[PDB]
Amino acid sequence: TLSAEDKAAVERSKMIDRNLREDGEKAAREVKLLLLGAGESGKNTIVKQMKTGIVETHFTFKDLHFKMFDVGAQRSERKKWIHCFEGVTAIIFCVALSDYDLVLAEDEEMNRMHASMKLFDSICNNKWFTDTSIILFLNKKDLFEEKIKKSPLTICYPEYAGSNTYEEAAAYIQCQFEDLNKRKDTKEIYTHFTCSTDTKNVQFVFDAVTDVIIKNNLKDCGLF
Amino acid sequence: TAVLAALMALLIVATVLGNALVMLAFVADSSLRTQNNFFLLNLAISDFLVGAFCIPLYVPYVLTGRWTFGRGLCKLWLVVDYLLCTSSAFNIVLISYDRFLSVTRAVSYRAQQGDTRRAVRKMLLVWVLAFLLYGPAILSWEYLSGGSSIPEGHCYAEFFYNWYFLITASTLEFFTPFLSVTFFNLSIYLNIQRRTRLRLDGASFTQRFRLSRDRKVAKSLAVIVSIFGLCWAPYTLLMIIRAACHGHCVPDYWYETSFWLLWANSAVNPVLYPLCHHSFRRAFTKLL
Amino acid sequence: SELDQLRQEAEQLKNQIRDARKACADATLSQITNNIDPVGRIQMRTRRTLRGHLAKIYAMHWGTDSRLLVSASQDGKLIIWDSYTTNKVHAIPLRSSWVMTCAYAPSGNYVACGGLDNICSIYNLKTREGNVRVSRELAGHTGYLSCCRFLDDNQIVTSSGDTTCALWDIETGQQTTTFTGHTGDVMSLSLAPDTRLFVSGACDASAKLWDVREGMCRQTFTGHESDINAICFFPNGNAFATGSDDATCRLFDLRADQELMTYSHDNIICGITSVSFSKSGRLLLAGYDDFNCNVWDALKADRAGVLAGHDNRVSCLGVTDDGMAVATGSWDSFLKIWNGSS
Amino acid sequence: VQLVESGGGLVQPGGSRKLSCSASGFAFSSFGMHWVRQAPEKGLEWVAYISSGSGTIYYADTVKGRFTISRDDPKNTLFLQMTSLRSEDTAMYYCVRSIYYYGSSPFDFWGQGTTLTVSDIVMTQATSSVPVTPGESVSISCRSSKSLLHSNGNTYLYWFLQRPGQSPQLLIYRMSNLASGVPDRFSGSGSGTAFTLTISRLEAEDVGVYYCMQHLEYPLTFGAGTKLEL
Amino acid sequence: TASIAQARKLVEQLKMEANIDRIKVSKAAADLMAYCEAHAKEDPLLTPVPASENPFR
Ligand SMILES: CC(C)CCC[C@@H](C)[C@H]1CC[C@H]2[C@@H]3CC=C4C[C@@H](O)CC[C@]4(C)[C@H]3CC[C@]12C
Ligand SMILES: CC(C)CCC[C@@H](C)[C@H]1CC[C@H]2[C@@H]3CC=C4C[C@@H](O)CC[C@]4(C)[C@H]3CC[C@]12C
Ligand SMILES: CC(C)CCC[C@@H](C)[C@H]1CC[C@H]2[C@@H]3CC=C4C[C@@H](O)CC[C@]4(C)[C@H]3CC[C@]12C
Ligand SMILES: CC(C)CCC[C@@H](C)[C@H]1CC[C@H]2[C@@H]3CC=C4C[C@@H](O)CC[C@]4(C)[C@H]3CC[C@]12C
Ligand SMILES: CC(C)CCC[C@@H](C)[C@H]1CC[C@H]2[C@@H]3CC=C4C[C@@H](O)CC[C@]4(C)[C@H]3CC[C@]12C
Ligand SMILES: NCCc1c[nH]cn1
Repeated sequence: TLSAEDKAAVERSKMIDRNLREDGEKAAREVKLLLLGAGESGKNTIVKQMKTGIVETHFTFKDLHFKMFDVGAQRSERKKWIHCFEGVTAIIFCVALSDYDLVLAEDEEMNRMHASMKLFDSICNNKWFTDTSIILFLNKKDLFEEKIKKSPLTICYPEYAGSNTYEEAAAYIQCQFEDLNKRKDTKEIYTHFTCSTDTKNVQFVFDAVTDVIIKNNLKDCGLF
Repeated sequence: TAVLAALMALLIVATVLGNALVMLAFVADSSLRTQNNFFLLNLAISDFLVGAFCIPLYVPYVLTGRWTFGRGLCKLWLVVDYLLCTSSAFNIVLISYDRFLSVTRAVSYRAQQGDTRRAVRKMLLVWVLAFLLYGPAILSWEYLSGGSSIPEGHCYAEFFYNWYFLITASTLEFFTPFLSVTFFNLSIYLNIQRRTRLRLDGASFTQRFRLSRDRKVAKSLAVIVSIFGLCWAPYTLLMIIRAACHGHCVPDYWYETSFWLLWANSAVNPVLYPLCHHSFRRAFTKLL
Repeated sequence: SELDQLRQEAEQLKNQIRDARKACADATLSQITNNIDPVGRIQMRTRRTLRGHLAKIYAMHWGTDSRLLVSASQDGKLIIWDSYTTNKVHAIPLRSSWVMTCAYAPSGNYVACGGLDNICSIYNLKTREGNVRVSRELAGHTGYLSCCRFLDDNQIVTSSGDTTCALWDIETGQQTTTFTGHTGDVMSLSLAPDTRLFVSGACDASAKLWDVREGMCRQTFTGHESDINAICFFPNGNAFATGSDDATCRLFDLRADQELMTYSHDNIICGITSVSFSKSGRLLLAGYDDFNCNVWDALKADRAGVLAGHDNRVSCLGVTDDGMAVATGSWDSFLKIWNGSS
Repeated sequence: VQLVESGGGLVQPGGSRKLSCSASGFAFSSFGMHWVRQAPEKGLEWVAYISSGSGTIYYADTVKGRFTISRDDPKNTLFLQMTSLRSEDTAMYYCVRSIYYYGSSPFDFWGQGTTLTVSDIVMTQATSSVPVTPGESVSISCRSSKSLLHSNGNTYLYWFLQRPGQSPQLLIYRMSNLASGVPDRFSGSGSGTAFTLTISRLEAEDVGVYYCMQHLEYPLTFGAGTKLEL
Repeated sequence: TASIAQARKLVEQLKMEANIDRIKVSKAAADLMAYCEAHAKEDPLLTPVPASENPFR
């Protein structure tokens, strides 16, 4: 019942549908990572190791393509566009361990570590990331070790009964971030200690992403 | 006597509406378009036709003891009954194989998920291969072996007492599928346990929850292998055993008991695969 | 001293405006339209389902021929649909997949889109090469692009999350006029039928009326309790409706300079994403977070009907210029075309 | 946009020849392609069609089974493999691009053509020639055996102009729309089976042969052509 | 002196908005009601057209 040109137009639509599926299949093999964190928290240094608006980074590790998105330039309201990132494979959060005793420049009375905790708590407990795992990077571990000898953790945590060793101090901070998670059953937090000279950070992301993908696959296949 | 009629009617009620909800919830929700969701639909359709066509038509054969629907209609029933049961076993392998690729080829599994063209190709291959296993053999046995040894009033396959054909056909119908399902559901368990071991070493409530979830999957995988084996092995073994002794060594009432086990599997399947699926339960509550 | 005195004068001016609006609030629109008969029950069926987007649809816009429409999704694809046949006319791959808005030029020769990349990209649909190409990228906003609307083939107005709206000269790529005054992210804008004025709704829960040529704010409309997400002019240009996160729609009048009617229900507790009017303006269609589109009686504030055909947020909707059909876009990646039957 | 044909020349009867059409300056894979030939001192005759993506192929009855049309999208080349060539095949073969979507303009660009020499809706243009003077309005009539108005509202009638020494150019597509780059003085009017092309304020460039083509169904057929002379 | 500069602009803007002519709400309500009544018949969504006249059958 279609005319000669109508059949050609229908055939053109089929060609478009074929190309949309190929683009969807190609985009389905990409791992989308949302990169978050405060200023001077090693967020830019992580991108170097991983090799005006949103900044996108592309890298490949062991036949796996990663798309990392930086939204630090967006000074607008977060809640108006944070749902656009619903469905990312994982969220990479960067926290500077050396900023445990430092004070935020803008407020001049708020500790930097507490500022990261508020940012981590809001993102982790956000309604759009209920089932989204978080990869936690604790940067500046070498500088944190030096600051521990001079300044104890009591400045950041008044109610800290632990020792002043590097291992105990670093482990206490890791537990504090993981205690901020309220969706313990639906999401998991992967914590890593990074430095400027570290080269295993990309391996940690690959291992953490593979675990998240497998858990999602088991959920999709009915096992989970 | 009336007790048997009630049980057979109850099996029809459970199988028909049980597998109808899966088909209804498939249409109702537009997000159930993954390859795994189509495979669960294929298993539901195969079992739905068992409770709607095969079981209702076989009731007179039990209550009366003789087939009164004619020889011509008997061949239709035999082809359909063997096709549906075989397709049910092949869908279980297809589902288990799909779950095998979710843990081994995890990256490609997520990418290829949602491609309906891939799903439809695999679904059609299941039905076509199910038909070729018993379809031609049932129809062409009488016309190539000479006469028919089936007495009037009885409706069963021409190879009912054959010994060489039953073991050959059952190997491709139950023996190979059972080992494939056992292997697939064992590799999944090994990967999950191995992956959790590295996670604990690399890294509270989250760790305890993950271990508990793995144990829940371990029981889920064991039931899938056990139920498939429990329903199918007795009848498959009895067919080979009874063929050698021509029914002398096997009690008559044992054959009927094992005959209905396979049809019982078509009612358990809605409970196992679709109900335990995360997405199908959400689509179930939307309808009810 | 000087700062304290000035901010006191602003409070006096605000009271002066509030008293002026109260002086002319002799009657209510509800009282005026009490006598007229209701529209009855509005039943619309899904005539078409547009499939092919593989992610959340964030925006749609009808062309002026009431047959072609453009939709934007965060799969990085702009698709132009033939709504009569469901044929895909074009598929434009976006450089940035984080699109939040799309616009169809009234001439039909151009489409525009943009999102978190802070860029409004203009695409040429009528090229001798037979493909859609980027003709202009409008840079200058320091926040995400929330809405864009063509005035003609050379002018477009954009609203951004940097609290400002801009008027652009497409040929030169420069914003001729900047509209400042919102204290929050501007989420939407609507053009008046004569394209001499436009209203914008921001996250400061206020709607401002802007003069395109003069470039200043003429009037400010308040009354919402949360961020305004959607805005639409009345077909005669003398009123507009807004939709906010407070589960309410309000009808503001330009000449009376105040709210005339509120469209809310006790069952509705979700935010509003999109608003539009029917051709005569008697119906107000609003998209909601609860996966539904509610058709309101504009004059009597009665819920005339419900369009329930999506399994996720209704992110956008639009009514054709001839008024024949309404399209709804959703986060479930589908577009649906609705109209009633006799 | 360019379309260059090659491979034509004098061939023996019953022989084989391969015609090539190289495309540059446009998205070749997005356009369907036609071969149209024109016998010396005769009108246009459609030969073959291959769609975008090579999924659909049509041939005229006079060449079906002997001609093969193919395309090379990466090389942007259109091919016409000819076999068992007869004296009836002596013509200039034109490479024509045509894209099909809502509001598109098929047959908008033609190639220069290559000459080969060998050793159904009826479209009627009864008026073979029309004496004209510059600045005066001229009307050209076309008729069809079947109604070109489809049930979707389109009337699939096309108007072409072939100036002396030049390839045909599209003037009016779907009986009313004006092709890109064509002066507004040309206007197409029609109804059912009778169509008129009106040329207000005729100029020197408008002198040429005018062809009406139907695109209602395959095979596409041309009218005899009406020549305008001063 | 950023706050004092912003204060002058905000006060000046409020002066422009306070000097506009406002019509009665009843007058504005009547105009909206009149426009809806006049264009009611040419609204397909309000009054659905016969299936023969519906492009989206
Ligand atoms: C819904 C539940 C109850 C279904 C249970 C299915 C089984 C357990 C029931 C349903 C049909 C029943 C069979 C009906 C007919 C016969 C043939 C008779 O000569 C021996 C008993 C026997 C073999 C019954 C055994 C039990 C039976 C197979
Ligand atoms: C004896 C047989 C022929 C009776 C009919 C059974 C088969 C043919 C019927 C019964 C249930 C039907 C299915 C019900 C639901 C769907 C989902 C829909 O999205 C595609 C069609 C599909 C998959 C139908 C295909 C045909 C179907 C499988
Ligand atoms: C791929 C699968 C679905 C194809 C299934 C085809 C089936 C349904 C068709 C194809 C061949 C048909 C059979 C052809 C011959 C006979 C013998 C006759 O005395 C009874 C009908 C009967 C038994 C037909 C039953 C239905 C039948 C088996
Ligand atoms: C008794 C005999 C005839 C039963 C035959 C069953 C076969 C023919 C029927 C039953 C289930 C049906 C399938 C159910 C679902 C789908 C998915 C749909 O997107 C394409 C058709 C397809 C693939 C159907 C193909 C035909 C099908 C396989
Ligand atoms: C004569 C034939 C029917 C006997 C063979 C039966 C078994 C071995 C056949 C029948 C159905 C087949 C499956 C059908 C579809 C697929 C999907 C494909 O991507 C992987 C192989 C896989 C999983 C096949 C594995 C082998 C299989 C299970
Ligand atoms: N080959 C399976 C036949 C059967 C057994 N039970 C019911 N039907």
